[PDB]
Parts: sequence; structure tokens; C-alpha cells
Amino acid sequence: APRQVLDLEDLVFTQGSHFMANKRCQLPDGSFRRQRKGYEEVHVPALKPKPFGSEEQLLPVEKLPKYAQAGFEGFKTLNRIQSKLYRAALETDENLLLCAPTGAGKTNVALMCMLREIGKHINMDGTINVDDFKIIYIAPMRSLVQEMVGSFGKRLATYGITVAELTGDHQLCKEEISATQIIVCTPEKWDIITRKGGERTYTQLVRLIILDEIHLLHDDRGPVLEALVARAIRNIEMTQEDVRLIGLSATLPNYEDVATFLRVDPAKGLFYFDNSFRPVPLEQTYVGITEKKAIKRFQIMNEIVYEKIMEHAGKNQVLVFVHSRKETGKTARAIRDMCLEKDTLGLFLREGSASTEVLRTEAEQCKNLELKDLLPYGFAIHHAGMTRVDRTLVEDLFADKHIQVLVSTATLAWGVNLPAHTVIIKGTQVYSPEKGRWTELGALDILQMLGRAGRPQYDTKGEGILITSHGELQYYLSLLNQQLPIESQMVSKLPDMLNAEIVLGNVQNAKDAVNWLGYAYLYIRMLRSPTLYGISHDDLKGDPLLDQRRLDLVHTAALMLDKNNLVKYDKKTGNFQVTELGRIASHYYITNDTVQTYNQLLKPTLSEIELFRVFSLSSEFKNITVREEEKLELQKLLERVPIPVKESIEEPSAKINVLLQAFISQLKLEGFALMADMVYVTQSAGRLMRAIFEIVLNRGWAQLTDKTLNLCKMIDKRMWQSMCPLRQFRKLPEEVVKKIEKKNFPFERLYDLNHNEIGELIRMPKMGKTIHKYVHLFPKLELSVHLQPITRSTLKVELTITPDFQWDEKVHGSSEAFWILVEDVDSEVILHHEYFLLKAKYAQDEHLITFFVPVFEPLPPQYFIRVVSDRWLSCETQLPVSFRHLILPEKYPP
Amino acid sequence: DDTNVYRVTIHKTFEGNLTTKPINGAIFIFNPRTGQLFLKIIHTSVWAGQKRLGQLAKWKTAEEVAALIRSLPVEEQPKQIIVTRKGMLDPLEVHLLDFPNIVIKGSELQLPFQACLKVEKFGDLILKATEPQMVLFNLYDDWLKTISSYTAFSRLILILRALHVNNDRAKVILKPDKTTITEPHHIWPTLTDEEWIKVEVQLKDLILADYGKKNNVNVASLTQSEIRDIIITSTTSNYETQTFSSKTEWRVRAISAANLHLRTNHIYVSSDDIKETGYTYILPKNVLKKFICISDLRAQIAGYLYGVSPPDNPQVKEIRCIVMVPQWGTHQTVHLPGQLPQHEYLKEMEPLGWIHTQPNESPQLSPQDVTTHAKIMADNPSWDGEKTIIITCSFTPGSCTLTAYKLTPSGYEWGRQNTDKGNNPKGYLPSHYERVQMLLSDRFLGFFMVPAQSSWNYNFMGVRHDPNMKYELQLANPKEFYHEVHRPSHFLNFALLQEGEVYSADREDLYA
Amino acid sequence: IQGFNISHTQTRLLSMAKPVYHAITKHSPKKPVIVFVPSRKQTRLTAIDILTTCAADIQRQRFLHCTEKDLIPYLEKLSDSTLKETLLNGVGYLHEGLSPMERRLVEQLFSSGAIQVVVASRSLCWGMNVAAHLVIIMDTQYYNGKIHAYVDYPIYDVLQMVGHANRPLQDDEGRCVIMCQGSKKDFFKKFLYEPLPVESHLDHCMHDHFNAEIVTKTIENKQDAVDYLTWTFLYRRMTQNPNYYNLQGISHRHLSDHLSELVEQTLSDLEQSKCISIEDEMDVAPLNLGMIAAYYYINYTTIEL
Repeated sequence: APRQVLDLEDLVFTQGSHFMANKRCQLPDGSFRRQRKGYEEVHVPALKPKPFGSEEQLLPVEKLPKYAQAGFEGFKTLNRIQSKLYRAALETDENLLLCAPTGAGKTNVALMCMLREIGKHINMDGTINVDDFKIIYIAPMRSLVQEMVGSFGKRLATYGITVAELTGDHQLCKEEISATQIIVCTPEKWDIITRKGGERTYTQLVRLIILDEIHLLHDDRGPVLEALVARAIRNIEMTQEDVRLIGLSATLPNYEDVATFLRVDPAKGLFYFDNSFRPVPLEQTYVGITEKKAIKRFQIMNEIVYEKIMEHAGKNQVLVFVHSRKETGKTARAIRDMCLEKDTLGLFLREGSASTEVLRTEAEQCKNLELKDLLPYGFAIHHAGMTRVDRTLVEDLFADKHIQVLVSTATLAWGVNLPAHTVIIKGTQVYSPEKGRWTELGALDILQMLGRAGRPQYDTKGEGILITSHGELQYYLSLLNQQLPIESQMVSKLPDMLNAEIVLGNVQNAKDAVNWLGYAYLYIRMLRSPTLYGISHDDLKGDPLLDQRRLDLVHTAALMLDKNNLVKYDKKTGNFQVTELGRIASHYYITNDTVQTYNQLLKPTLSEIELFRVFSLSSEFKNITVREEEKLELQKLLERVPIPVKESIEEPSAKINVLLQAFISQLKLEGFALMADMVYVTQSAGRLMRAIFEIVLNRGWAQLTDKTLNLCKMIDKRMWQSMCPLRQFRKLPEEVVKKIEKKNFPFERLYDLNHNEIGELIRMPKMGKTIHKYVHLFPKLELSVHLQPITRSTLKVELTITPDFQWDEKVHGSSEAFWILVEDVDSEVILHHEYFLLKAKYAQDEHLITFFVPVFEPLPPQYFIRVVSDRWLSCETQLPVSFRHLILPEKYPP
Repeated sequence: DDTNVYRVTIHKTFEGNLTTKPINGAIFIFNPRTGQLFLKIIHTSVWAGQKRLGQLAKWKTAEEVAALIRSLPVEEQPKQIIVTRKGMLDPLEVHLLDFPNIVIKGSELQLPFQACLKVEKFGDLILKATEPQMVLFNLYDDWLKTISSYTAFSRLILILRALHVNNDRAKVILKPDKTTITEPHHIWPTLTDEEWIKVEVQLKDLILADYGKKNNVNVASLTQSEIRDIIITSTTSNYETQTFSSKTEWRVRAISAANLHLRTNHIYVSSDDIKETGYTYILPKNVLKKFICISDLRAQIAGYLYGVSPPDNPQVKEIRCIVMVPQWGTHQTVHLPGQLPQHEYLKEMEPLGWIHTQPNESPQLSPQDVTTHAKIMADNPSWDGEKTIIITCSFTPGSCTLTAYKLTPSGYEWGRQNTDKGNNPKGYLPSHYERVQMLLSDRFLGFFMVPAQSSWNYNFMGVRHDPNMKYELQLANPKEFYHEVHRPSHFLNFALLQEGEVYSADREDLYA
Repeated sequence: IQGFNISHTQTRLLSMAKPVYHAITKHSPKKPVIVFVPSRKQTRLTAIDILTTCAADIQRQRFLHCTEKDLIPYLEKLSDSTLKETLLNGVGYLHEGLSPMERRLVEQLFSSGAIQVVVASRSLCWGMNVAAHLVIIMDTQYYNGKIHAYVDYPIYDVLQMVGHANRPLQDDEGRCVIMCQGSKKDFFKKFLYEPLPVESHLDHCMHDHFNAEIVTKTIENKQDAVDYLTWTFLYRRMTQNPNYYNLQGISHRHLSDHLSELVEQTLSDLEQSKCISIEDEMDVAPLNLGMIAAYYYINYTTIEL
């Protein structure tokens, strides 16, 4: 029996780690499904109060050290399991994995337990810094990560830690981040810095957020969690540095694999608790509407809204957490009409006409956003799509018991943690950017919205109702209960993980890659659940030590990636040869299909119209389709676009190309999923242009690399190539930009004019200061070259480039990089490529670019040397290297 | 012309029966620009057994014509094709759906193709064909080396109308006696230009005498308009259709320029009678490939040549510099400014003439290009007439072909006297062009020039181009014609709302 | 030539541990290999990298051809706790503060095979009597703490590190890892097999040699100094690099006129600073700093200061 290599698309969960590991459900003892006319009544019994545990008391701040008490103020009482596990977390280096119900605030207890453990490892002249041992970070949401960073900053401000954002680049901000305090970072950004080589020194000393969301099955962050687990396994195997993690998660089984991955004992470290131990009593219900018709569903939604208004008709505050972006504007000004449709039932939630701080809401009427029409009405508006300061100002008013009916979006519950007395999730469907269509919401948003049912301080006992579909009732039962195991998606990202291990040196041969993949969480999931991956019991009994799992491991995926021209690795010899293209694909997180399509399609002789079609032909939009209604507007969009899209046919690739052209032209998009796909394409386009520039530098195409650098600069500037050059300075008004676009004025003749001459030329004296600021903020560098020929075949070029631009901290930043590409005489061949960067501290310093230039027997009279800025657009200079007057040395005798 | 598809022989002088016999059909497709005539033969065997001939035939015309048009390169496209009898167009369009950009239109006057089908060798070979086949021929014969396509088409149309009106009169006028030999390649009978002029005057007088004798009117009393015409639908004067598009029509030009790099690997050189007295033009292949890739399929591109002669070799002229001026190109010419390129780096070099592109393949110097060369030679006292030549790089179908013309002094005087810019202007002479020695150069590498503050491809912005405008030069590579820097108007055609960027303002990226 | 696409020096230093173990497993299993450190500041980092590379190998003490008991006087005489720990693990360390007896002990340990890590320079020719078997300088271009930036390695030091891959004592083959650019890997591989040219630096350092030549105190001109420069390496460098010395002629009279113009320019540059005179063209003219350097045997710049 030979080895059974299976397809990773069907056998593994591609795009994994957020969706419903459990697939089985069961009815309770005395529950009965009473199907009524249009409304199924959920028979939810009374909840069971948690009894007092044996020797389980709250730990006060008296038994804690006073040095460790700094930074932990405001938490004088902890939970029973929290105070039971905090001593073991902060007194020992052993990892802990406990299952706590949602709403206990386990993240704030785990942060204090990490801070006490970091303060316990300190000297007399040593602070509470975690530069000797530090846990790893994992974020279920970006807004949740931002809220956790804002909480950790306020926590560490009392301890004296410098709160600094890690938003600078690795090459740009390297010396400043060396002596910096605790900061937060994205998991994908950390994986990119590890694949590029920047996170290598940041390893084992990165004081960041803690991990969470251990119900990670099938939706959101499969390859990211797989790369995190692979990096942890490669660290524990090779470096052997002891670094534990403080894991806090919901009530879910199969935590033993995550405990064994974190080297936590199942006896003393693992703990599983039921859902009845929640500190906030929430009475959930599942009213599943069986109406398949949308015309009946449009009335069933209004009936469910009326039932939710009748359930909160007393002294309470309703919070509508909608997961759709259009629902934030659709729920606005509709609740008043729904209350008026029920013969004025459910309105007047205040103590009177002007009571309950109605004059404070009446005084805040003049607003820049759409709150001017909502706040005098009986509703409100709170979304990130409207504004940033307005959502915070609405949340500050809703937290002050001044707004009882507040309709908001999912970004309000995904942001700062603000619970409510009675929340209601309506619709259970959001837009999927990866799938390109409508799909169910993530488990992280449901877990965030499940903590806002009933207030611990302002309420006694709250309730909750979820009006969803009958098909999602299994996932809703598996999320509310502790029945979802752990299942990793490492086998899907196994070619990308093998490429990241071979690029970083974590896998020496195929045997080392197989031994690294045999200790992954995917092998534990295939062992603890052989029916999920398709492994028989006899085949698992024939290989007890997972030798067949190591034979069917990522080494076969490494051979498949070598068949896809990703990395030069032979299956017979086992030795691999890494290339610059595979390293760029590992640093840019490119799949094996997209890299093969870029190797087969993209040529050095490919034009911009071919490059646009190659970028639109990516495999990321394989599940997306084309809308028939947008095809009429797509013709008018391509009619005014400088890049012709008529070379393609009626296809979703042409739709993606038109969306990329509209995002380059900064135009509004009708489709929301199309806008999300265009945003993802604009995010990946920088890495795609960098990989194309690397492939052109490896091939030697000067014009193609210059076009790719110009496209990357235009994508970074968020404007088309035909746009005005003055758009790079954002301090200038848009009317001055329109006046500069109307009047034909060269930018090369604007440097000779002063601030007084510029105001009288373009007939704009008020914009003369902004024109001078844009002239001073524009990069301008003078370059001189000293060419001394040593040999006829090799010529030494000593180029001394001196930047003559005005450096500013708010304009030029900390560093300004300009890529200098020495081309041929005909500007066809790229002989060498070097990137020089002048910092703000290195102002007025002459940069010495030393590079040896090879020559041939047809010695040209003059060559071309070009230099282009990466971030700043319209910055180019040509340096003629005249070899017509030079004298070549004599040849050497043998 | 589809009128020759269905035809039959009518005979029966004696024994008054007035019968007929089936004959083989034919299809007449001719291009007045190149003088080529594509003829297709139709066997009679296909006529028997097919009912509704009228419908069948009319549909069989645009069928094979679509395959013949699709079997030719894009450079040979029919471009602005027209039919004979104002009727069929539908069929044409249908068959040529594959290429709908080709316009279809009728004809103002009927073309006498029956005279072309009535020729001795043409009628005998057409009637003796036992199988359908496609044959090609050139009606201009050797007249292309003397008179342009206007005079050749006028004389050919006069001989066609004269041969169609009267076969015996034109047959006796086309045979001086028995001294004019007839080549197998030369369609018309070999005859001096003066003999063709006298035969053309006799043919015009024969056609005018035939029309005047048929209408019973004096031909000597007719006016010029009546002689030209002899040689409610009153407000529907044609239909000027859509001109450009800058959306798909410019996209076809950009895609053809995108395939110009693939067509740059095949180049041709002009081989003609070398008088062994002029210099030998040596141009680099890199600058030629750059000019072939930077040109367009509709707009004519042009440039200025600068170079020097090698030491101890006065019979060779190596071109080592190409100068580009900001200008705009037309369909038959290029609106180039009269400003001469002057720089400090060109003070040690010398101008070697000019180098222009030609979208249409013609074996002669263009009259507008000859007038531009005469105006450049007259306005520049430093530039010599014999030292400057116009290297016309014609756009070959699926290839490239470079031609070299030299200016005769009588031809230069004829071009300076020529002021009209039409397709057949006054003062144009075929003796104004002269072949010179020209070949590629691989041992010497040339350089390309660039404007100082502007670009060289200014076709998309014609309003900023002026003949009296002054501009400087620099040593750099010019951009393409369809580049984003060369066409700011195509990128500025964007009508979108600014409130669209406010929607979906989520900045979640999680990548550094 | 090992092509490294990592621009960071620390990332290139850290990423070369596992390929070093792979090359030790493939090419030379039983032959010793040494690693040179660029400076004393990266010496501890290089020792930590060598320890992490020796701990990465499952087969422990696989490159040690000698017993561990011989390194006990080498570890007992060490004051730093890190150096003794590195010598006990089979790597060892070296610094600038080594005693000459400690240098002889380190040389004996390198000849026997106790210490496999010796931080040596690449410009080492004729300045100390300390024995050594093999010297392979890897990653010569490192960041300097004095300038707080990246410093470029010299081409002569890289050529010496490429040519120093030879161990005639014990090994039968030599290896040399030249850390350069990925595009310059083939250029460095071609430039190493090809013979390297030689250029004269007498045009840059021209003041000291002309001062020591004209410091003979004979006359008040520069004719003898020009005649001494004509027989020096200036006339050789005029025919070797004519574009560097601003020479536009290759014949006898053209190069003679170019040398006369260069001598006139040098005389104008010497008389502009009032350091020499020009009178009757008899012989060379002395100076203060030149006579001080000739008599007191001191530097010219220190005498001028």
C-alpha cells in the first residue's frame, strides 16, 4: 500500500480558525418544539446558580505585593477560578489553560497575572519589563486588539511604562523600538516580520497582548494561527527557550492539545467549566423563523422587532448590534416607524417629556455627521462609517444613561467593551470579503456581543434573544454550550508554512520538515478525530508513532510546491534551494497558485495593460462573481480610466480590474463586497508590485521595474498616475489642486519661483504659503559621480548624492528612502540596484553610493543612472555617465 | 463588387431563338491605394441545384470576403471599405462582426468592373477556369514608379470607363499597332508615359463622345462639371460617423503598440539601385526597436537623425543620435514644429536628416513628408540638402520595413513649389525620391534624445503644440505614445463622487 | 559563493548558522572550520552564534578532533565567565586584551584543536609571531559602533579572505564564505578567479611623499621634486589609469605635456599654500613640516599642527 496523498482543499479546512468545530446538537429534557404561526417559541428553562466552591475565596490586594499592585489598581475583587489560577499563573513559569464563561473579564485578570509574573522577575535596578520571558499575541479582531492595546496602555501608565505605538516600519523605526517599552502588534504583522527577518531579534522579549479565542475552527485566521503554532514549535524544538502563555478562552473542550502545545500539565493546569458558571445571568432564547419566503421574512423581522420592543418595554435600554454595514443606516429612523405601526406601543422610554437628560440630547443637535436628524428623534446612530469622534461622542452619551434606544453596528461591540441591560443580535448575516457573498457572522463577534446581555453594576439580571435562521441553530447551540473541540488548519497552509520554514531556516531537509509537521496540532486533531480527516482505525494502529502522518506530512506539500516552481527542492536528495522569488512569496504571504500564475504570466516585456490583467487574474478572487447591474457603470468607469480595460472580456477578473482602477482613481463603489475585494486587492497590490520589482531586478528589465515602482508609488499615494503632482502634500487645499490641474504649469518651473511669485502666477495669493510648503516638502537631491576606470571590463562608479530637500518631522518623517537603479545606456538593462535612505538626523549629510559597474566591448558614449523615491511620487533624476571622453586602461597580458 | 457573381452568356445572332448558357462567376475586390486587385472565381457547378439564386448569391458575397479579410494581417485591413451597388452592407457587417470597427458604406458612382472582366486575358482565363480559385493582380503595373495612386487611379478609371462604354473604340485605342509588348505581370500593355497620356486623352474624348452621342448633345459645349460628372434623398448627404473614442479605439492602438515589441524582431531594409556615390546610413538596432515600439498604428511618428562619418570612410554615415520633438501625429502626416533642436552636446555632432514612420506602405516618398523635408532644408542654412535624408520606416504587416529617400534638386524645387497637402497635390513628382545606401549597425550604438521640461509623445494634447514654440533637449529615454505621462486627458476623465470614499472607512489591515 | 538576499547584517549573521552546519555535514565532515569576528563588539554575538550552531547539531562534539581535557588551563585562566563557558563547550573566544602568553596558549589550542573560534583580521601579514593553521574570514562587512551605521568592507580584505581558504597542515580542502550581494555573487566569483588589477594611491596621499622628497633642502624650486616624481609611481599610474590622473595622451610628447601640466598644477597647489618656492628651476625646496619629519622622525600632520 503506497502513501495516500490527498488534496489539501477538501481534506483540510482552508481559510480556517473561527467557525463551528462542533457539528452535533441535542434537545434538552423537557423542551418541546411548539410550531406556531410565524413565531417559534423557544422553551428556555431557568438557569442554575453556581454554588459556593470548596475553599474558593476572592484574593484581596492585601496578600499581593505592593510593587506588583502598581498597574493593577481598580481590580479589588476577582472571580473564584480567576483568583484560584492567578497565584499559579503569577508565581510559576508553568503555562495555564482554563475554560471560563464569557463575561468574567479573564483578559484583565490574565494581564494582571502576566504583569505580576514580570514584576516577580526583576532586580533592584530592573523594572517590570518582560524582556527575559514573554507570551505570544493572538487577536480575534483588529478593533478588539486596539481596545486591548488601549486598556494595556492605561494599565501600564500607572507602572511607568512608556506607551508607544508600533506603527513604524522595521527598517524605518529600528533604533527607536530597541529601547521602547511594552507595545502591541498584529499577528499577521508579526508573521510578516518573522518571514522578512525583523521579528528574529524581537522573539522571546516581545511584551504584547495575550492569546484568546480557542474555539478556532474554520473561518477567519487559519494560516495565521498555523504560522504562530509552527513558529512556537520551531522555537521550542531548536532554541529551547522556555516561554509560557496565559491562555484565557471560553468554555470549550479539547483544550488538552493546546495545553500540551504550551507545555501545560492536564492535571494541574487544564480546567474546564460549564456554561452555568457565568457571572452575568443571561437568559438566552432561540426564536427560529421557519419562513423560507423573503416576503414573509420581511414581516417576521418586524414581528421579532416588535416582540423585542415588548420584552424591553419596561425600565431598560435596548442595544441593536447589527453585523451588516448597510444595516447601520437601514435601522436608523425605522424604529420610530415600527413603534408607530404598533399603535404607539414601546415608545417613551424616559421618565417624562424632557426628563432622563433629554435636554442634554436636545443641546447636542448641531453635528457634522447624520446625528443631527437622529438625536432629536427617538433613535440614534453609532457606526465607524459615519465618523470616528461622533461614534465616541454617541457612546459617551449612551453610557451616561441618556439614550435608551440606540441602534449601532458591529464595530461598536467590536471596539470598546460597553455592556448593556438587554442586547439583541438581529439578522445573523454579514458580508464576506473572502467568499464574495453573504454569509453568517463570525464567532468572535458573537462572543463579543454575548457579553453585553445584562449589566453587572447597573442591572441585576438581563436577558437576550437571537432571531436567526433554523440552519444556524446548531452553531448557536454549540457556541452557547461547551461542546466545540479544537481543530487546527495547519494542513491547508502547509505549503506556505513549509516555505516560511525553509526561508527562515527552520526546516533543513524534508525529514526535518516532516518531524516539525508531526508535532503540529493538525496531527493531534487527526489522532483524536480520525473520522474528520478520513483516517481509518487500522491505518492508525499500523502507525502508532504517527510515522504515516509524517510521511503524509508537508514534505509531500513541499514536493508539490517544488512542482509549482516555488522552491528548488528535490524529493530524492532532500536538499532544498531557496530563491529570491520564494523568499518574496514567503514575506508577502503568496500562495503556490498565485506564484505559479505570476511565474507563467508575468514577463519582463509585459506592458501596464498586461500587468493590470495579471494582477486582476489572481486566485484570491476565484469565488467572486460579476454583477449584471454594475456592468453598465463599468463601461462608463473604463471610459474615463487612463488604463484601458477593454483588453479583457466579460468576466469577474475584468470587474476586479475595474474596481482596482476605481480605487486608483478614488471613486465610490456601489457593491459592498466588491469594495471589500477592491480594498483587499489594494492591500495586496503593494506586495505584488514589490515582488514584480524583485522579479524584474532578477531578470534585468529596467523599464518594467520603473513601471512597477511607479505603480507602487501611485498605489501608496492613493491616486492615479495621471493625477496632479501636488497631491503628495496633503496640507494643500483641494481647490488649489483643482487650480493646478486646470492651469497648465510645469512642476520643473515651480522650483525657481518663490512664495510671492507663485501666488501671483496661479492667481492664488492665499495658496502661496501652501505652494511654498509643498515645494519645501518635496524631495530634491543632487547627485555627482566620480567615475575612475580600473579595467576595461569593470568600471568603478563613485556616486556622491547629496539631498537638498528640507527635512521635517511632520512632513519628511524619520527617514526618507529613495531607490537608485543604475540602468544601461539604452535604459533596457538594469545592471545593479541599491536603496539609499537619508534620515532626518542624517540631514545635510552627503550619501556615498559605491558600486562597481561592469562594461563590455561596445563601450557607450554615455550611460543612464536613475533614482526614484519609494513613497514620494514624481521624484526622478537622470545622471548621465559620459564615457565618450573617458580613456579605458590597457588590457593585461596573460 | 458583387454584380459579377451571377452572370450568363447571351448569344444567338442567327436563328432568332435568343437563348443563354451558364458561365462562371467572379468577385472583384480592388484597393485604389496599392492598386492591387483580388479576384475570386466561382465555378458554374455550384450554380446548378441551388434554388433562390438571388438570395443565395447576395449572401455568398460577404461570406468569402470575410474570410479573405480575416486571412490578411491587421496592417492590410480593408480600413474604410466601401461597396459597389448601393444595397449590400448588412451581409458585410455580419460576416465582419469579428472586426466591427471596419466601416461599411456605399459608392457615389458605379465602378466599371465589367470592363475589367471583359479583358482578353482576364475574360479567357476567367471563362477557362474549371475550379474556383483566388487570384491577385496589380492594375497599376509599372505606373507606380512614375505617377502616384491618384493619377494611376484616374487613368485606370478612364481606361475602365472607356473599355466599358465601347469595347472596339477602347480596344483600338489601347493597341497603338503591334509594337507594345504585354508582360505576364504587367496587366496593361507596355507603353511610354506620353503614349499613356495620349491614349488617356483619346479615351476621355471617346467616353465624352459616347455620352454626348447617347444623350444627343454637343460635347464641345459642355462645362467642366458636366465633363467630370460624365466621366427626399437630398438632405441625407452621407453620415459622418463617430471619429475617435480614446476608450476602445485608442485601446486598440495601445494594444498594437504593446505587440510592436513582438514585431520588432523582424525588420527589412530597402534594397534598390545603388549609385555608389552617396553615404551609407548606419543606424543602430536598439534605437530602431525603440522607435518601432514607441510608434502607433494610426498616428504617424517622426524624429530627427544626427550622426557623424567614420574616419577614412567618406562613403559611410553612422547615425548615432535620434532627436525627438514634442509633436502630434495625424493619419497621413505628423504635425511637427519648425523649431530646430539645438543643444551644447549637439555642437560637436551634425544632423543626418530625419526619420519618420509610415503606417501605409507606399513605394514612394510621401508628399507631405517631402514638403516637410524641403521646409526643413530651406529654413536651416546649416543643414545641407544632400547631407540630409528622410529615412521613412514604413509599418509592414507583421514586420517592419525601412526605406531611404534622397532629394533630387529638381525634385526639391518641385516639392518647394508644391504647397497643397492633399493626397494628389500639384507639383508632386516621382523623381523627387532617390534610393540611398542604408543598413543596420551593430558595432556602433546610438543614443536617444528627450525634451527638457516636456515629453516627446504629445499626440493626446494637441492644444499645447505650436510651430513657433521653443523647447530644449536632454539625453534620456522618451516615453511611449500611450503612456500615462503622455496622455493626461485620458486619466482625468473620471466623474465620481467624493462621498463614496466616506462609505466603508474601515482601516483594518493588520499587516505592519 | 553564497548568495545572501538579506540586507541586514544581523539577519545575515543569524541566518548563516544552519547552512554552516549543512556545509559541515556535506563538504568537510572531519575537517576543522574557524570563524573570524569583524570586531570586538560583535565578538560576543559571534560566540553566541557559534554556540547556537554547535547546539543545533544533535551529534555533539562532532567537529572536535582533540580531547576536552586540554582546554582546562585555557578555561581556568579566563576572567570572563562567558569566555570560559564558550571554551568549555568547544568553541572558545578571543579579544584584543589577550596576553602574549595567552596568545601562545590560544595558538597551541588552535594547533591542537581545542578552540575552533579565533577572531582574526584579514589584513594580517607581518606583525606578530603567533601560530595559526586556518583562517576563513566570513561576513567582513559589519555594522560599526563608532559610526553607528553600516560600514563597507574593503575589497582587498575580501580578496585576502577569499585567497586565504587554505589549510596545508591538517585539512585537504578549504572553504570561504564571502558575504556580498546576491547580484554581486557571480561578479565576486568571476573577480576571484580573475587576477586583480592594481591602482596607485600616490595621487591621494601626495603631500607626505613630496614633502619627504623635497625635504633635502637644496634650492628654492620644484624641478628636482618633479624629476623625482617622474621616476616614481606617478608615471606608472599615468599609463595605468589615464582617466584617473586626467591624462588625455598616450604618445611620448602628449604624455610629456600632460605630466608637465600636472607638475605645473602641483607646483601651483604647493605655492598657493606658501609651502614651497619657485626660483631658477635648480632643485627641490624644503618646508618646515618636511624638515621636521626628516630630522626628528615625526609625522608631517603632527608637526603642522
